[PDB]
Parts: sequence; structure tokens; C-alpha cells
Amino acid sequence: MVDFAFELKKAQDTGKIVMGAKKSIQYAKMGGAKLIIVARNAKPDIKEDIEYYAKLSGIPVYEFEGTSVELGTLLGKPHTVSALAVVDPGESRILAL
Repeated sequence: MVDFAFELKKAQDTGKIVMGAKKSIQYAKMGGAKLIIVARNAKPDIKEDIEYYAKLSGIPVYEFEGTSVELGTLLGKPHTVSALAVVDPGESRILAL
């Protein structure tokens, strides 16, 4: 089993992740990420944008099954985070998602 929270923390600590819908979309447009993670309650059209561009640039996208409050909280942030890009998984096996 993969523990999402453990892997997100491991990737955040030892790799590089970029946070936010707008950056995630931009990374998707550019092919500059290995994985894109979106929250279950991300605005559907934000979710569509990401999927559309990530399919075009060949980036895998994963839906975290929790909300964007929890995603931001997992990341140590006092606000919601509805998506994020894994640019470098670091030591994690997060790209298995």
C-alpha cells in the first residue's frame, strides 16, 4: 500500500513540488512536471484544464480523494490547495500514484 500523506511529505521534503491550481495548469501546459495531483473538490473546470493540457504534454494526473483544505493542510499551508505539481519526487515513490 502507498500512504499518500507519507509520500507527499517525503516528496515535499526531498524533492520539489509546486503548489496551486494556476501553477499546476501552467506546468501542465509546459510538460515541466512528473505528476499532477488534484483535490477531489477542485473546481471541475480547473480539473478539466489540467487533464486536457497534461494529456497533451504527457503528464500523469492523480486525484487525491480528499478535499483541498486537507491537501493544503498536508502541505503545511493555512489555506486550501486544490492542485499541485510534482516536479521532482525526491526520494518518494509518489509517482506510483
